[PDB]
Amino acid sequence: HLLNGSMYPSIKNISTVIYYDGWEVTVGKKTYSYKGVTPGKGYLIRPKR
Amino acid sequence: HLLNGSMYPSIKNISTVIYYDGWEVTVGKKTYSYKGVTPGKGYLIRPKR
Amino acid sequence: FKGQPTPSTITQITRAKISDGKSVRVILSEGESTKTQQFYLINGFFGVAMQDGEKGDEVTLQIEQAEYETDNIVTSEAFEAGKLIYWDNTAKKFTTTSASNRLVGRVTDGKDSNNVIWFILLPQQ
Amino acid sequence: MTFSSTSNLKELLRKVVLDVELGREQVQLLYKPIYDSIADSNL
Amino acid sequence: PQVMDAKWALQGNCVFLEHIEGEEIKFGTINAENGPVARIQTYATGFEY
Repeated sequence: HLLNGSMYPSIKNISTVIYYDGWEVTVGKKTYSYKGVTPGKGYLIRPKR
Repeated sequence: HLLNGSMYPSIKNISTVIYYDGWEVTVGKKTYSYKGVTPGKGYLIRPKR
Repeated sequence: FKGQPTPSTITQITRAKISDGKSVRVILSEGESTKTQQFYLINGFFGVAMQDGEKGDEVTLQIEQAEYETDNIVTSEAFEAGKLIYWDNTAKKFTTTSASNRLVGRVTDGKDSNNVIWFILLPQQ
Repeated sequence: MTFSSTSNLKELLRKVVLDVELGREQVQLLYKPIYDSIADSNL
Repeated sequence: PQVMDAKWALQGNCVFLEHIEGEEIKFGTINAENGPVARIQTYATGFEY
């Protein structure tokens, strides 16, 4: 939205965004965790090259 | 409405709002009041799970 | 489950046995290295390093306590059938001198012409 | 019988090349709109 | 395969240095560019009940 009446345009060429939150499981006594994307941080990725 | 050019948009994904104001009744020397929503407060509710 | 509508509690069903225990993985220090299908004493575990580790990699020592064909003997010592067999890690060779050397098995077939001995592998005592 | 025994003998193991983009950028003549060319072998 | 072998290619190098009339020309060179190496691992899991 036009913050202070300053029309900011939509970013383009970003075909899709993805959301990889963390995963976890406590199998037996040991805890095994697949780390997710940190909050805030992100990764702009070039696809399948 | 536009405020100093700041075209704030309407917030969506709000199916319905409710105003639970209190309900007061005086029984004899004692007054019993179901307190409503306190003024200047609000609660977002995920429905019926 | 995150964001579930209601609280809940979970209970863990403990079970001690986790793996068959035939093969243990160890990590190789600076002076250690492994070739495929050869006996190595690493981190107090003796057995067949089933892969090549060089250094830093984790390698599979296979400790099924079966009969193994190993040679690599100190040929000066005569390995009779039935003798107890020790690993000398200083020389990285089998022996029967014992002393401070680790015990690793018991010989089934004695020292033949090719210095080839078949021996049963003792547990990781 | 471990597969690690046959690791070194690369000839026995099937060979497949990891397809990837290898090369170098093509250079281009940027100057040409700016400059006006006069060609004469006798200069 | 367990490990996928790398690609290979060849390129040349020359510079076109400024040539004094008496200059002796400086030769070029070639070089090889090799692709990367990828390997496939094994994962496994189970139970004992």
